[PDB]
Amino acid sequence: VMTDPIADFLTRIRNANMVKHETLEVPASKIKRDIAEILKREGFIRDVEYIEDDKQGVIRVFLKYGKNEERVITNLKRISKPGLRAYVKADEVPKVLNGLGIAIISTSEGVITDKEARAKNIGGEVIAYVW
Amino acid sequence: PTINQLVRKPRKSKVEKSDSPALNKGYNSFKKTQTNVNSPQKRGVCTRVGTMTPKKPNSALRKYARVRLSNLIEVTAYIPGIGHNLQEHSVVLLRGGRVKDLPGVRYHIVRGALDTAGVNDRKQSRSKYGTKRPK
RNA sequence: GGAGGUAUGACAA
RNA sequence: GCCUAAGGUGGGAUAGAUGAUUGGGGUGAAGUCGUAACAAGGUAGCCGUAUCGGAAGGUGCGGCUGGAUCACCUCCU
RNA sequence: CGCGGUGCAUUAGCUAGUUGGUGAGGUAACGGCUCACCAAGGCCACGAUGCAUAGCCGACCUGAGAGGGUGAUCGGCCACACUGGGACUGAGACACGGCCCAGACUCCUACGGGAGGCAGCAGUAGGGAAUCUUCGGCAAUGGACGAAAGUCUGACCGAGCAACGCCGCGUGAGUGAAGAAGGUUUUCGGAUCGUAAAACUCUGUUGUUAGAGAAGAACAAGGACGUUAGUAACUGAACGUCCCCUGACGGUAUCUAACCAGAAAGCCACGGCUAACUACGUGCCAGCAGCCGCGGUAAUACGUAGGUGGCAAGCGUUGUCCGGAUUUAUUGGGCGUAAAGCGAGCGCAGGCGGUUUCUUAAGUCUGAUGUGAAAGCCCCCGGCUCAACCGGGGAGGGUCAUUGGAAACUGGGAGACUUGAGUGCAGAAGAGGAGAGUGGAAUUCCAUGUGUAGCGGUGAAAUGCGUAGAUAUAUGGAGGAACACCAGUGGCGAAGGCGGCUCUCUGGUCUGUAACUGACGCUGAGGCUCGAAAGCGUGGGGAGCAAACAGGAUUAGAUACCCUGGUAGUCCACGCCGUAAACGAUGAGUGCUAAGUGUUGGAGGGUUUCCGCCCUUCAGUGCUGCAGCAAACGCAUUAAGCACUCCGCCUGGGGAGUACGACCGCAAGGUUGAAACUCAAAGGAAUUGACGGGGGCCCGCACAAGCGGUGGAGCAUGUGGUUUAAUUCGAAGCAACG
RNA sequence: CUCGUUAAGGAACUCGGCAAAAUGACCCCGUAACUUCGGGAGAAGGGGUGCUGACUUCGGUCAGCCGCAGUGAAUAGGCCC
Ligand SMILES: [K+]
Ligand SMILES: [K+]
Ligand SMILES: [K+]
Ligand SMILES: [K+]
Ligand SMILES: [K+]
Ligand SMILES: [K+]
Ligand SMILES: [Mg+2]
Ligand SMILES: [Mg+2]
Ligand SMILES: [Mg+2]
Ligand SMILES: [Mg+2]
Ligand SMILES: [Mg+2]
Ligand SMILES: [Mg+2]
Ligand SMILES: [Mg+2]
Ligand SMILES: [Mg+2]
Ligand SMILES: [Mg+2]
Ligand SMILES: [Mg+2]
Ligand SMILES: [Mg+2]
Ligand SMILES: [Mg+2]
Ligand SMILES: [Mg+2]
Ligand SMILES: [Mg+2]
Ligand SMILES: [Mg+2]
Ligand SMILES: [Mg+2]
Ligand SMILES: [Mg+2]
Ligand SMILES: [Mg+2]
Ligand SMILES: [Mg+2]
Repeated sequence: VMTDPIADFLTRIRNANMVKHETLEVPASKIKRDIAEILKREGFIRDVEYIEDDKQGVIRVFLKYGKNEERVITNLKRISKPGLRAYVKADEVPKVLNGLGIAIISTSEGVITDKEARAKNIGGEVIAYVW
Repeated sequence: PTINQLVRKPRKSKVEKSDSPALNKGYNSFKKTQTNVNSPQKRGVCTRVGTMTPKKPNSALRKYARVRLSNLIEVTAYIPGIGHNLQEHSVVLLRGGRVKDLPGVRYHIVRGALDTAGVNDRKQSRSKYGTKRPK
């Protein structure tokens, strides 16, 4: 089934984060790779690695904690559910927590942040906030 | 609900209604139909004047009048104050408002309007109950 | 130690 | 001469007002009759159905625990 | 022509010149616009058709916004002109103040015949809760006509009435006390009305009077001149510069001066929500009341007086709209117990959908251009003594349109892959289902003997059965129904449900296998199917049990519980019914997320002589429990956690699962499914108490064991009634009555 | 007695629409409540019908003509609640 693997990915991250697990493994796709790389280079994750197996490329994540205890991620949320898909313009780009989080957007340029979108004056499909 | 459901049948609001349906309707003798008109007051003819017993926490003789309206809806109202010039066939003016004592009285009678005499020797809250100044 | 099954009483205050 | 509004006739459809009489419903300080439920409510109760009866309700069938009590098995601590 | 904006499916079919075509006609023009002919097509679940409702919009009110509600004044488009139809004229009508005809309605007649149409401005009647003078002028602005003056103009300018609304100013100001009297209150000392007043000083917004007296006016024509291009040439046309005259409002605005504090403040509320407190009268009466609720002899809740508070030429009240109301949740809610998961499944349509190359570009994003009238909202300016208001300029406003790019994502198309889904190989289990037959136990009945007075039943009895041989006892036979042990929060099935045994046929599930297809899947309205028990139809059957019913009892009564009997029914076959506390009171699917423990069916592995034990793993089936969730109870890899797709369902309680309608049904009745009116609660969970014909433990002249009394007599004393002029008043279960 | 016409009216006659009158054939259209779903139903209610030429693909059809009237006479249901 898996009618929303993006949200499954987000929720698996959330669950592991709540139990304070250290790593994850996911049946990956290119959009998941993009999101993982964005989180890697935005500071919500320590590390990410790839695995190539015949059915589908697995992607494994290594999460981040300020201490043994403190979490860097608090919660995520998909907006394009997809039952109601969220397309937005360069002015309607969200600002997650006045800049303390990040919204993840896909545009003509590619999969990017609200920073780059509101700078370039583009918009697109919103697929995830991150508090 | 899912958004598909909300498109297949949208949110249909909680239907509202009035505390005075008798005032929100009219009557034209030509076509003889209820004309829907939002009227604050009305005229009527008292078809009965009497007293009623109120609900349990209270005990009293509450003065009512059953009235025949301009729009041919017959209505029970309350005669506020102390004393009245009212009888059967006495023309009267009616305003809205419950009387929490009896259930079947959604209306009040107005003083100083028509055949209703102004209240006698009421000096405070005087506009209410409709009696001119003592000079 | 704990779980599943096996006659009438006035009204209001 | 064609077309044709109004009109007449006809059987239907549709919406409403009125209608002897009747049906239950709701409200109304101190009317009557029992006491069905709430405790094991004094026959455990309720749900559906049938039937009965002044009225609550009762009885049978099936189901449930939203069942109180003492006595066994299995389970967990 | 695209797109958009209102309710019902208790409205599912609609149309026949309707849909298209070949001709012809016709219109300013396209075309079924119209006629013939040919064909049978066309619209719709993306809501056609029908019913109801409604002018639409800019805009207005509200709101954080999303949105909601309205469509008054001003502007735009549309439609109408007593109702219906038709044309003429004309550039333009199928014509408000035009024609013809039909109808309704009225009017004047000399009674022969005519005439008319205020939803034009005023105005009348009526309706109504209710909203204007039967005014002046064309001076302005605009329009018709005319060469022009000018004529007309209920358009428009103005004035008038209305506190209907918004804005502004008033209704005097300064000084004036331990504080006049009087009102109210009092703890009788005082307190408050209160610097409020009187008094003295000042002012004249305003008002009264008398004088002065704007702008709005531009003009046009006319009297003069001058320039242009037309001229054979002048009048004349166009253009410029002077003279000339024009105001309903109105002798109003406005300004000046004289005078008087003099002529100018009330409404509601004061228990809490809510700012604001006492006195008197009243006594669940009078009355108050937006909600909670006040009032029953000491009312901050009624009424009055005083006092205070909020507003102020207004105040309050009703009615309507929005908000608060996340109380229809897109923003922005929920369904274990409160409202709600259809009883459950099979599946058409739709909604959603694994990874991935290439492609497109419908969605999406984006540049520029155009338009989105004006007025209005908003920003900056400026004039009205400020303000309202008025004017100028700007800004913004579109799920808007054309063109031009990207394409990451969704979608479209051409493929490719296997994890999902399914097929195949091999195995496992099983009250899985339907049909057929067979069984032992027990009851009931019948037969045969033994044996004889009670058996049965109850809290008590009794009805009953039994001496005609009961009960019971032993041997058989008939008949029906259900399957002791095994049997377990064990198994199967989608649910309901399914337990003896064997056979016939058959379904789903699980495990590995990794051969095969290669996203084929999930959900699934509307439909179809199954569906406890009761119940209905037809025919069999009927052992026991048992509604109804009978009788006995009980009871104040007992239409019941108890007893003895006992009919339908329970059972079989078919056909109907289609409801349940149809419950895990938890929709289905997928994924992720501590652990513990048992258990059912397997598989694999490491041992074990095998058995067995251990470790791993799948599919179920229980308990404990971390995180988290939860209003709590409780849930927790069989979620009620985190998430996503779809379906169903809820929007307070009752009325009411009722009525109306439709469908279904042999009927009973089922499915869908409201409103009027009514309440300010209904409800869930949990807590403390109290209670229990609930349990446990304990105690007390509490019972038991006993002794002696009261109640019966007479008297004393007290009490109740009753009589009395009074029989003083109080005391009323224990806890009043020597 | 058996028949036929009748002005205006039209059941006022009468115990009572008795009797008589009216309808009456064929084609086409259309046809309610209720229902045992078969019916009701020939419901009701309407229209047309003659002659002469063209026309069909043989019945419809068009045009014209005549009369108060075209099942031209006779024979044939009155209906509804
Ligand atoms: K059940
Ligand atoms: K209209
Ligand atoms: K018309
Ligand atoms: K008062
Ligand atoms: K039967
Ligand atoms: K107790
Ligand atoms: Mg009881
Ligand atoms: Mg009981
Ligand atoms: Mg009975
Ligand atoms: Mg709001
Ligand atoms: Mg006119
Ligand atoms: Mg207060
Ligand atoms: Mg008052
Ligand atoms: Mg008092
Ligand atoms: Mg519930
Ligand atoms: Mg504009
Ligand atoms: Mg049955
Ligand atoms: Mg638990
Ligand atoms: Mg004793
Ligand atoms: Mg004695
Ligand atoms: Mg004593
Ligand atoms: Mg005659
Ligand atoms: Mg007669
Ligand atoms: Mg006859
Ligand atoms: Mg004939």
